[PDB]
Amino acid sequence: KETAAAKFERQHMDSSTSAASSSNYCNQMMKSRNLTKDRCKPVNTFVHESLADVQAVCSQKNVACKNGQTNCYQSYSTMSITDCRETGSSKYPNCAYKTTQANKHIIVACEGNPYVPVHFDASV
Repeated sequence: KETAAAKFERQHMDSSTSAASSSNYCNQMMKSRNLTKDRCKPVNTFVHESLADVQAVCSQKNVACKNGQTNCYQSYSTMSITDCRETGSSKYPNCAYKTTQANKHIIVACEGNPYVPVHFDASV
């Protein structure tokens, strides 16, 4: 089955765009990345940086995840990200999202060897 590292990349990386180009970014991305397949994943962040820059956060500022785990890390730098949140009218299978662009630090949980992001915790 899909590794947690692969799933991170599928759910959160978007190195192909510098930012969200239209209000439909999230509708399109949530669907194309298979996040609406079974249910409407309620919230999702996409990171518009290279994979290596994102994987490098696993060696930046250690910080405790929302859930208390100590394998979280805050990027030293701000990063371009897109926040996706379901709209009030979102209804499976017709999942719909509000697209919000921003530049903020990211916090991810890392695991393995190589030690890579495996969960997106927050943007700050």
